[PDB]
Amino acid sequence: RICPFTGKKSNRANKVSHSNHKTKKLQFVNLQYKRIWWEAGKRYVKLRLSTKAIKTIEKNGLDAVAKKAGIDLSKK
Amino acid sequence: RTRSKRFLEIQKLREIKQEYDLKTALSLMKQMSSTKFVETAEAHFRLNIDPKYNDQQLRATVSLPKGTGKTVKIAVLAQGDKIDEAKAAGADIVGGEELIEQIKGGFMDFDKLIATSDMMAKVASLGRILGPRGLMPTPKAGTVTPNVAQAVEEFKKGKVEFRVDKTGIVHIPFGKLNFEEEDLLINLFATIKSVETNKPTGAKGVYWKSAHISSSMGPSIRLNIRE
Amino acid sequence: KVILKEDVTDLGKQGQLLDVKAGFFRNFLLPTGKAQLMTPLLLKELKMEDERIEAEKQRVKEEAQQLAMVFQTVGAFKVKRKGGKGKLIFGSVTAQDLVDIIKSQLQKDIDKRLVSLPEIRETGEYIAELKLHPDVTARVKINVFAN
RNA sequence: UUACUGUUCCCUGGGAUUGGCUUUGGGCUUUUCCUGCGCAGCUUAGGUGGAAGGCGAAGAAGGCCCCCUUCCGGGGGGGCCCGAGCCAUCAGUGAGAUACCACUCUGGAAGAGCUAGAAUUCUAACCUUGUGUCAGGACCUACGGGCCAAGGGACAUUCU
RNA sequence: AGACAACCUGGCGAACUGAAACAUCUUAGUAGCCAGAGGAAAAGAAAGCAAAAGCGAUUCCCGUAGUAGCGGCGAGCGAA
Repeated sequence: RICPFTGKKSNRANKVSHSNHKTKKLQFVNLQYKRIWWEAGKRYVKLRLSTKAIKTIEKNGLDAVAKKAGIDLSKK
Repeated sequence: RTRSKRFLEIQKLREIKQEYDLKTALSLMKQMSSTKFVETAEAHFRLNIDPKYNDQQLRATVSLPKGTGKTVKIAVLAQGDKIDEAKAAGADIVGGEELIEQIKGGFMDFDKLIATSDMMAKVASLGRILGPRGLMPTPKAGTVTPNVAQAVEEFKKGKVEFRVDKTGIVHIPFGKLNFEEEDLLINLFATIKSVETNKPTGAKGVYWKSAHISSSMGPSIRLNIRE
Repeated sequence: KVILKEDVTDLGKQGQLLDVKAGFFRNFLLPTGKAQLMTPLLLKELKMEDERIEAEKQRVKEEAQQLAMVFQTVGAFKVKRKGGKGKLIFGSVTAQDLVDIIKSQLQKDIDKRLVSLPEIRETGEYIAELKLHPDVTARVKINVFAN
């Protein structure tokens, strides 16, 4: 679905969850934000993903392909 | 035109992964006996039991269709009335201590010799001929017993005693790699079907982990006991 | 599952094709180090780096094994090393008159670092077992004529 | 409010980002050794098929000494002085079953390893502030972005 | 950008009240806040359902039962 909000880079925003132990209530859950470092291939950009896009930002041709000209270094 | 050793070769004609069956491991076990003279073919089986105990131990005999039976020329040699029960039983040749002078001449048209315990005194002298040729009767082999009748008639079927050691693996040469193909099949099959009926009631779960059929000096091969 | 290749204090050389450590390449070995990523895309590529290193067993060996074939029926080697002193000789033979003799007739040249320990000074038949590589060997004969 | 049912915050632990070595200490897969000699067989055989040819690049006698199983009545193995060369098996003897040649486990240790915990070090993040170099012409006390370097060090924090 | 009248998709998200008490539940995933687009949107030709008979896109209307089922199986909701 959609991971909560604590930044961007790829995912959208919050998507609260609930409970079921002994009662159901709307719990304001967060996300496993975190960040990753990447220099080689481009310029230093601290992309703070959500441990679920790490395979679509530094793996595929998301940016791995060191390209000279083009849009701003940042994903935007 | 190529130089080779004695392991790399055979190791190529065999596979550890694949589970070769009886019929398949037949035309293969013979190709793994590229050694001088006639090599013997054994069969190692991994039993899942406890060697420390005795109730888990296995001890019995297997009747090999080939190698023994009627093809063998067992010669009975006793005295008294034990000579009559020998011929009536179905022995190739029977005689008292008179035939003792026959074997000294060069007559060795036999492979199995049995006698009582009231003639071993003279038979012991044949320890120079029958002794080395393993033809001399011994209490262990059961070839020495007053009941020569049940003896000569017993070898008519041929059996091979087997047990379990401190490890738990059993193996008994069902023949050589010189015998025919169809033969090496009934022997191996009979060896298993027999030992299987000797499984201890204390055994729990799989009684057989894996079966193998190796020779004197050569790679092994996992044989399927079910087939 | 990665490709070490450059063995460095790690259990595995020339790339490991078997289960290996994890979380040790996600940000270290891979970046500015040794391009691993043992994936079906780099697998076939990795082979092209070793298969060409094995071909020398079916190609290079061929263009080196024929040495014993090309040199075996060649005419007798007539090289006079000055035979005198009543029975001894004057000329010296250590490796020159053991390989340079190949050029003595019908061009052709061979390295001198392919001969075993020299032979005693005489005039009889010599056994110069030509040894190129530790995989193939040849045979060469030498004779002397009193000049 | 020491009424009940929940929750925010403040905390603890496991699983993830935190991965790579070393030291000590368990276990498992088990490598190499050591008690399944009660008696008889003088010699410790834990055993089957050999049962008779083979073995010649993986431990085959004594005086003397120690350890390892019982120098600890006698044996096997590592060695200094003394110290024949092809060997062993075997009939008989004889226990239910006996050790050479070709193949084979436990309880408990050492070693090679897998793995669950403490205790150290460095570094590949991460955290953070911090000489300085930068987005210059920002001749403004400042968040943020980047290079280099220093410090802590993959033990927070963050998420479930 | 219209500080956009309703309809529609999506994110987030009550209480009063009902349960003749009330924290489960129900009452509202309504109202309300916010984002986007069309004038239709959404959905849509199907790893469905049924069944060993066969139908066979989605959506909408009338039935099949407001039975079955679910629930301090209480209130109440409500299939195919």
